Amino acid sequence: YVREKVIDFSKPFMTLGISILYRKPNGTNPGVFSFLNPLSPDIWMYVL
Amino acid sequence: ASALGVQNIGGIFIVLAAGLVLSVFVAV
Repeated sequence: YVREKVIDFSKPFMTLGISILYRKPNGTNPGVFSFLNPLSPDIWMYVL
Repeated sequence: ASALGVQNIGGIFIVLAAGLVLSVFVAV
């Protein structure tokens, strides 16, 4: 409507919306090291 | 953030070492 005060517009073809585009890569991780991710290797040496 | 030790866990190993030394000192 701000541009419509300056120049004329016809009837639009279709309404155009704004949406969000983002890919979803995701991924996997084995638990043999990620299961002990709170347990840092300094604490591994402390427990050893 | 993630998890660590040191700040409050880092002094419990002093209690562990002192308890081991005191238990050896009783066991003599």
